[PDB]
Amino acid sequence: MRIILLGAPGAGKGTQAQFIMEKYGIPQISTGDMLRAAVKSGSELGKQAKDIMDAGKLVTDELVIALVKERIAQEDCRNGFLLDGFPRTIPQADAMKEAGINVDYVLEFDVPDELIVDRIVGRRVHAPSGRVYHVKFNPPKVEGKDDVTGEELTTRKDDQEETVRKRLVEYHQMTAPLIGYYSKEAEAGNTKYAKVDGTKPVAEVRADLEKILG
Ligand SMILES: Nc1ncnc2c1ncn2[C@@H]1O[C@H](COP(=O)(O)OP(=O)(O)OP(=O)(O)O)[C@@H](O)[C@H]1O
Ligand SMILES: Nc1ncnc2c1ncn2[C@@H]1O[C@H](COP(=O)(O)O)[C@@H](O)[C@H]1O
Ligand SMILES: [Mg+2]
Repeated sequence: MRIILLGAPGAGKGTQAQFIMEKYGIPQISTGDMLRAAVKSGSELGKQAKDIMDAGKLVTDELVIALVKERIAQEDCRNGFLLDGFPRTIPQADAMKEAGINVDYVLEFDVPDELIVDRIVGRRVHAPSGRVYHVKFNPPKVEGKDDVTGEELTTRKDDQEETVRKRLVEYHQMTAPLIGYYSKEAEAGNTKYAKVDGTKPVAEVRADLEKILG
């Protein structure tokens, strides 16, 4: 199974990708997690992307496309994969299309801009792994600790109010047009398209997705 998750920053994509990975056994391919992993490892990619990300802007299409193409050529993606935060622009979607890469499902996460800024305030992450929590809506079992390692949680650098509002403007400008892009592909029968109400609690969005994916 091949799946694309669409939605504004903070709409709940990474949270729901982990259930899909658990249930259907396909790797979560999150370009944000890979880029942050590149920073964590000190790679040349990490050196090129760090300042762009901190500014809340999008990394060059050509770089992220090469990143994804190498990632999905790996053996754990042979039987499917979930794309989380990619494609992010029309050129990234056309690059995948011209490469012959079709996906089975496109899932849009619908969340108003107003909830997102308040939501991202309480976002806490196990920075090594990228596991994501919320202090109110999806807390860890132990306040301030990762459920798996017991390591202290942190707050992403780009999750401050000002950066989050920069990211939302980039989303509506560059990314929101992918809604019509993959709706057109679905009408041509090249994928299934579905939209979920991301304002609901995590358990209800999860249930909604299970009905769609089976
Ligand atoms: N259905 C929900 N209701 C309320 N809060 C949620 C819901 N789903 C996820 N969250 C929380 O909102 C925050 C954003 O979640 P998540 O990281 O999954 O969004 P995202 O789409 O991956 O954002 P980004 O694109 O910035 O990575 C997290 O702190 C998460 O715990
Ligand atoms: N597909 C992508 N294309 C360009 N930049 C990306 C992409 N995915 C992630 N990024 C960068 O990584 C940041 C964090 O991604 P995310 O965690 O998905 O919100 C984004 O704000 C961009 O700077
Ligand atoms: Mg995410």
